[PDB]
Amino acid sequence: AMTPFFWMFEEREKMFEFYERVSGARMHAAYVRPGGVHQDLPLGLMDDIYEFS
Amino acid sequence: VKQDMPPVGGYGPIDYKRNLPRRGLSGYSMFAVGIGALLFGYWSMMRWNRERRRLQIEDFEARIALMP
Repeated sequence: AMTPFFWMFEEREKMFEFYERVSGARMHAAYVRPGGVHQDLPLGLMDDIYEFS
Repeated sequence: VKQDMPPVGGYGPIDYKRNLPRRGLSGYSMFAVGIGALLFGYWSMMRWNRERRRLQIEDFEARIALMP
């Protein structure tokens, strides 16, 4: 089943772009301090998440 | 002033229904299509084989007349 792997990984490439815009890291974004989330989202992210949804 | 990211007056819906059209063609009709094309091929093949039998009889006449 070669191809749906790559379809859904293109969607996951959008999701790693979202992680990048949130923190900066591709995958291993720490970003969650004990004591709540640190350094909140830049203005212009929730509409992108709406589009992805 | 505050410049967070809330939804702008709320957001629209996103469906979660399994879209499968089950098309279809009412497969007994597909049997009718297949048997119809099958019988069409049989009738045309039948006609062409019998005319080639006629012309092969002409080739038999060629070898009969040419021989002595």
